[PDB]
Amino acid sequence: PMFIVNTNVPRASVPDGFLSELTQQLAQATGKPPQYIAVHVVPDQLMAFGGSSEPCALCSLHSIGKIGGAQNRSYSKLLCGLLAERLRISPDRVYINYYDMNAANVGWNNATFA
Amino acid sequence: PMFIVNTNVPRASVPDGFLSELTQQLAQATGKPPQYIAVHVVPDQLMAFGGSSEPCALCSLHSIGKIGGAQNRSYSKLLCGLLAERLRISPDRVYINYYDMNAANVGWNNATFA
Amino acid sequence: PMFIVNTNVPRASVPDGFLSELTQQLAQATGKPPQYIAVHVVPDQLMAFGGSSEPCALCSLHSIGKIGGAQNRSYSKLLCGLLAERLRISPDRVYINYYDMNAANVGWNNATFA
Repeated sequence: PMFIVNTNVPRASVPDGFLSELTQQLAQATGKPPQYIAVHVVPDQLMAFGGSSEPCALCSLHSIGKIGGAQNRSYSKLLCGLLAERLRISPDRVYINYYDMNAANVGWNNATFA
Repeated sequence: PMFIVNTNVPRASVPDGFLSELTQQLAQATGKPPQYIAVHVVPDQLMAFGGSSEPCALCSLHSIGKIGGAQNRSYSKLLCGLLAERLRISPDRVYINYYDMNAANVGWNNATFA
Repeated sequence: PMFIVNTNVPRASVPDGFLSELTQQLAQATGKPPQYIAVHVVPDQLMAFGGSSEPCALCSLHSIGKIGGAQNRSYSKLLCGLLAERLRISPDRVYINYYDMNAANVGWNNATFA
């Protein structure tokens, strides 16, 4: 799985250890080993949500499976929780796009996951 | 809706007010309330289009519905027009990927839109 | 086609000529003329792969057709090979998400590719 968060919160406001926390929590949530979890945090962005530049985040979770209505509700609670606690972003200023990737549409280690 | 633009145009070349202009015009074009429109502009990027590093942009528009051939044509005219007028990017140097998101695949405010 | 690499490798480690090399090789791999290939490299990112921050990359390749299991295996060999040779990223620390875009879902030059 791969999780990306783009935010206007400044770099100094991202706590040390945040990448590791995301990795651990996403390994637990998705059920996948942490070795297969990739995380990417992009602070200091020029962005707005609802016309406002108060803190916000635009995120993506890509996984081969482990994506669906109920799972995505749980992921949203988890990840909005983390973003609120760690980055002080209101959950109602977070969008998370979920992508259920076909194995053959993910490249890794010179080939695909098919 | 979520609109992201990545460009090699420099930050100083992005006019004041641009994120609000985008928000307003996207709310109108998609029919969605402005409170649901997110916009993100990423200048000073290392990119090329057709092998050239003249001004260009790589963009995405995600929406829960309001995506299709005629709508996307309309969006492209709008957005290429704004990138040309405001960022001086030629329309033939812009790619915009459109995504029709299922409501269950968009997280927001601790849950999804499903 | 549009290729985007996000990596923690520092900008100074991206060799001169890299965007052109990507453009040339992708034109060739996809069979599409280089005038239609866009490339984007984002260095200096805050990311982790498998819980660690050695060099890694998170990438995407979007194309109107030319996407499928065999083709994507070919692309992954090519692109991991370039990322290893030029950026010294291990192929096992690269993910590439592949997207087969419908022509009507790609904006360009004030309209779509439909």
